Amino acid sequence: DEDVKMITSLSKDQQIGEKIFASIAPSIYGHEDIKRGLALALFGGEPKNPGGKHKVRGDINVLLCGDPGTAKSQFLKYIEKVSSRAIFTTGQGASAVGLTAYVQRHPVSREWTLEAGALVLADRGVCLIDEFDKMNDQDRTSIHEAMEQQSISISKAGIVTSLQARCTVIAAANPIGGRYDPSLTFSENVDLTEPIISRFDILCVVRDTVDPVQDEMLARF
Amino acid sequence: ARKSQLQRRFKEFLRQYRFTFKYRDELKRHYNLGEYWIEVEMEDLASFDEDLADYLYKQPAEHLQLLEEAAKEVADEVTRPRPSGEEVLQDIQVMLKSDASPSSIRSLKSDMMSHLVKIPGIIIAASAVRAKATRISIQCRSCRNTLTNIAMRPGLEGYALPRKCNCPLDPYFIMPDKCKCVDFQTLKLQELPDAVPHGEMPRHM
Ligand SMILES: Nc1ncnc2c1ncn2[C@@H]1O[C@H](COP(=O)(O)OP(=O)(O)OP(=O)(O)O)[C@@H](O)[C@H]1O
Ligand SMILES: [Mg+2]
Ligand SMILES: [Zn+2]
Repeated sequence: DEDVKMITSLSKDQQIGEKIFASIAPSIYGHEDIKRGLALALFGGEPKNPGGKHKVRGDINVLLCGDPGTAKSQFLKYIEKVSSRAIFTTGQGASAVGLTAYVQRHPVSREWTLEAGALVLADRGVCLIDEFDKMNDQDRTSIHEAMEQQSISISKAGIVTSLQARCTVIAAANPIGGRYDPSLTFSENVDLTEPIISRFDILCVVRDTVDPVQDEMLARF
Repeated sequence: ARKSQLQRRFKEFLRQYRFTFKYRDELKRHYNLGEYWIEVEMEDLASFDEDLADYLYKQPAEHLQLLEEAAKEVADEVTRPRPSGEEVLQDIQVMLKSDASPSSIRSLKSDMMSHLVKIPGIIIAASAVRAKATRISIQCRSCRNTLTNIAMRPGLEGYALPRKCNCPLDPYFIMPDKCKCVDFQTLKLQELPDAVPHGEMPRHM
């Protein structure tokens, strides 16, 4: 009860937005724009559907592309910690939670189960993807259909189902050559395809230019 | 004794509920078309008489049989001038329906044993339809005596053949050509993905 009053009092502050922006990722130095974009993604928007014909989503997907050593994974870990319903996965492989639905007997419970992908488990939540450029064909197709149609269709072992996958996707990636080239466009610097990139609302580019003062401050931290 | 009175009450409810006789006409039409099954909305039963509706919630096994017998008697009384050849009165299955909100599958515990429950879920496996006996007959090895029309209990419950002949012990065998069978099937249900707790495995039934 008093929490609502405290929140309303905090909203009356003139610098509440700046405080919220600075609050995200206390242990990460710099990258104010990244934190602001992540705050905007976390707060989200509002979906619309005039009648039952035109559906417009309200989720803000975020993609970060950066050189090695720029602490891309720390942001994902912090977002996973903060978010109430967050599912973390990596495209390299051997992930705890898969990205494709399948029907199998569970190794532990020894029961016949239908295990959905991380996209379905993150319904009305957040899905974080690390190593976005190492994925295979199945993961790419599943992500494409989950981002365009916002649903997953399964036809396996006599089971035909359609499941909702309303989630916000935050992905991390590295350039093709290991270092971003300003002379080339963003599409040419990433192994991803144009339709996949077009889905993301916010694209962030991180570089590793040698600034002595910034490097000194980072080393001190 | 009193169960006969309850069956009579169910008969009166079926014959009297209405400003048109819904269940009477529905049963007549279903019997005429050959579909020996009806669906009963428990709100109508509660409106007609709250006692039987309350009773059905706690002891479904016996009251369901009483209701089935009452429905069979009602169907027999409605269809007096049945065509020649169709003298046999066939049994009728009774289904239940209600508008009450469902309960989560995770709430199933010991206290809900042998009670009536409503559960949402998703089906993941369906076995083939097979046959289960309802009335069976047995024959003895030595004297060839016969016991006929033995009633079988519903559900996943077996039967034990008698060991004493009224001759060697355990002389009875089942005759396959003199039995009545019905269709049964087994299904697998899984917890809805929209209701599973975060970071926890789903449960099945
Ligand atoms: N701004 C920063 N503030 C604090 N530590 C930082 C910062 N930038 C990088 N680091 C440190 O750099 C190290 C590199 O590991 P980290 O997992 O963060 O890398 P990464 O950017 O995800 O790299 P990769 O491209 O290999 O996946 C970490 O220990 C992290 O603490
Ligand atoms: Mg990393
Ligand atoms: Zn005998």
